Amino acid sequence: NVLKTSTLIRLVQLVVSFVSLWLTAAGFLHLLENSGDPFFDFGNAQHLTYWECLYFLMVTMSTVGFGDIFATTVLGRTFVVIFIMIFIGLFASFIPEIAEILGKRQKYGGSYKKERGKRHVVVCGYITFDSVSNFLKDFLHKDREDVDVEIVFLHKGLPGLELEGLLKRHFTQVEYFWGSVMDANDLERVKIQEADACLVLANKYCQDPDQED
Amino acid sequence: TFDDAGANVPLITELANDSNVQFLDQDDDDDPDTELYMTQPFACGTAFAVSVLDSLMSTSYFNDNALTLIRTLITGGATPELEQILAEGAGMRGGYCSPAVLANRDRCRVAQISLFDGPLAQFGQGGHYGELFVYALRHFGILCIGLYRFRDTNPSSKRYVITNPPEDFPLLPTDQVYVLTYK
Ligand SMILES: [Ca+2]
Ligand SMILES: [Mg+2]
Repeated sequence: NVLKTSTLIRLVQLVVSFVSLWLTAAGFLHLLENSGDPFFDFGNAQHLTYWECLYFLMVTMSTVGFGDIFATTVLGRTFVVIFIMIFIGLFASFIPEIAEILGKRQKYGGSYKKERGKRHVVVCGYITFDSVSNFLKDFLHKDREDVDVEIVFLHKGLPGLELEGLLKRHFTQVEYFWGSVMDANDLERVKIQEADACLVLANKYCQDPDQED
Repeated sequence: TFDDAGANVPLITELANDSNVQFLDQDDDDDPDTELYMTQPFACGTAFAVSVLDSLMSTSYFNDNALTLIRTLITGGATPELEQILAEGAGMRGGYCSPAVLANRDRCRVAQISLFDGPLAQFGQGGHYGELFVYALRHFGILCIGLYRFRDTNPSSKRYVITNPPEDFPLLPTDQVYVLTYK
């Protein structure tokens, strides 16, 4: 009972079915080219290694088709025609679906490493480039007293490209984590027991302010 | 707060979503991976949710009579004759009733009793649950099915429920006993 998660089940089914179909097809082409055509008394034959067949089938799966290697037996060529009809659809659907699965993993995971003498503040609720930039422009403003408070944003979203930029420009003192204050494990990741305060921001322009409150 | 309170008010809350049980109480040590039945508010009888009922489907298959037992208790006595009368749509018909049907006013009820005072207090003073069980059944026909014990034995009014303790299980004078009784 080791594949406990539907995406991870799908990953292993994709990879193993793809690899086993590629390996078995390479073995079949290796048999056909090295044995030669039976109706030509096996005289028409071409001594490929298994590894040359394996390479050639990837080069045709992907539709690259260098033609540095190619099939020349009639059974080889008829197998390559059948392979092209089947395996272009396999490769062209496998590569996107693996890119989705490996693209799904969370970027801003992990936990706040509390320094030996810095206060920190946890900030959550409505987190966006607008709310964060107006917040940080005042909270870190040069006319305030010099105090080394760190800001820790906790929010469910992946930050947008403008907000990722702003987080990098403040890298020394602003940190961001994927999560929600609704989960005690996320409250521990940001070490909220050791924070000065939690600040909860609101979407002032929402459809329903009773729902937002 | 109340003038001559607060956390001493007895509460039970139905929850539409089981994982919200973590917000229902403090001094609690919440964990979202724990299933509802292990949580402190459920163990104290402060929470309820429909998900704990789902194995009534499987128990309804394996022993029909056990589903009728629970019903006669939880409904207080809604027999299929009442369900038929309600299915006529005329509302719940009633009036003054004959001594022949009124005999059924001696149903058995689930009750709760305290070991703090009265004849059973001798067992609350450091006796064992099996001594209490045999005594109460013999003298009173009171059949004991569990305990309701304070969690903070050393603070809060919270209590937890202990279904069917061992024969040698120690009693506390503050325990309350779940019982089946006729009066
Ligand atoms: Ca709690
Ligand atoms: Mg830091």
